[PDB]
Amino acid sequence: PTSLCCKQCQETEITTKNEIFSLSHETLTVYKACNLNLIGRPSTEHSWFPGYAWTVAQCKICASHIGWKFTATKKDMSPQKFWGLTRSALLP
Amino acid sequence: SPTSLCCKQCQETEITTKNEIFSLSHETLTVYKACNLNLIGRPSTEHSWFPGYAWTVAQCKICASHIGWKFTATKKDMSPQKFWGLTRSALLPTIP
Amino acid sequence: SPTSLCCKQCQETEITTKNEIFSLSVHETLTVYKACNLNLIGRPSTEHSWFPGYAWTVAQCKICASHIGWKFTATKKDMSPQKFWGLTRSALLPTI
Ligand SMILES: Cn1c(=O)n([C@H]2CCC(=O)NC2=O)c2ccccc21
Ligand SMILES: Cn1c(=O)n([C@H]2CCC(=O)NC2=O)c2ccccc21
Ligand SMILES: Cn1c(=O)n([C@H]2CCC(=O)NC2=O)c2ccccc21
Ligand SMILES: [Zn+2]
Ligand SMILES: [Zn+2]
Ligand SMILES: [Zn+2]
Repeated sequence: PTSLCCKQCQETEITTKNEIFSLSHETLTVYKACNLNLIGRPSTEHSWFPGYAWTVAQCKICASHIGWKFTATKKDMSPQKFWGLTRSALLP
Repeated sequence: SPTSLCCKQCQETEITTKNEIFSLSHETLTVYKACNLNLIGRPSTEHSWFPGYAWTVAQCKICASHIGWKFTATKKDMSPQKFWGLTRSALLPTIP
Repeated sequence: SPTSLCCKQCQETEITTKNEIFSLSVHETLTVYKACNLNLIGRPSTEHSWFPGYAWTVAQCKICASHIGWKFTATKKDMSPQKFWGLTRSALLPTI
């Protein structure tokens, strides 16, 4: 079970286990994701990953809030972006 | 394990790996990342299979075989902003 | 399975995973599409680039400043990938 799908609509892939990495466990961090819509503008308010801003990411099919796009605030950081996804919002 | 997906024509050139496959919501494999491809021309939305993306022809850098297309998002709110759609028959699963 | 590739010096800091490895064309340098926990030092240079058409930028562990390798950035838009990491294999430790 490599595919990680939206738990709400069940059929929509958001990421795969192949994309998981460890920046430092409610929040999965992946390099890549799909089938997400970004809501609003980035914010640093209470960012869990200092030096990154977050943007709400919802399932493009059912609007379930799956997590956030994290965007680097400085060009010297790696990666420049990633996804922090709520593990309970994904199947498996 | 045949993890490496190589250009079937020149055989030696890796284009992607099974690690990069994803499922966008089928003759065409979609991967987040690929290598050893040259882009031909400028992006086009004409008859795009993935609405909201433009396509650019992608050929093997070694033998110029047409492997597939780079897909590039037309809007900032889409994820991913880019991916590759590769013709499955243009690739050889290689254990290396 | 040791999927995680960590900085050998500070041991606990993940830099990449085996999932991100690809083959551009050697023994010494691992090429991966994605990495984390690296700081870029200075500006890109093509001087003695091992990967013709790419510039290199020194990449050091953000925790202990160990020189792990380089960010490679494409000098032409038609190349794929547009960036990757070339990491000295001996600077990394396979971990969980
Ligand atoms: C409800 N809620 C939430 O889940 N966050 C996440 C957003 C992502 C992150 O990095 N850190 C947070 O605390 C909020 C941040 C500010 C205000 C309200 C917030
Ligand atoms: C020969 N040919 C082709 O293969 N396509 C692909 C390009 C990729 C895609 O998304 N959709 C297509 O129909 C064409 C699109 C327009 C005109 C001619 C085309
Ligand atoms: C000490 N040193 C080094 O390791 N390199 C690498 C940088 C990465 C690459 O592609 N090629 C190299 O020769 C140098 C390149 C120029 C001058 C001094 C260099
Ligand atoms: Zn959904
Ligand atoms: Zn070829
Ligand atoms: Zn370190």
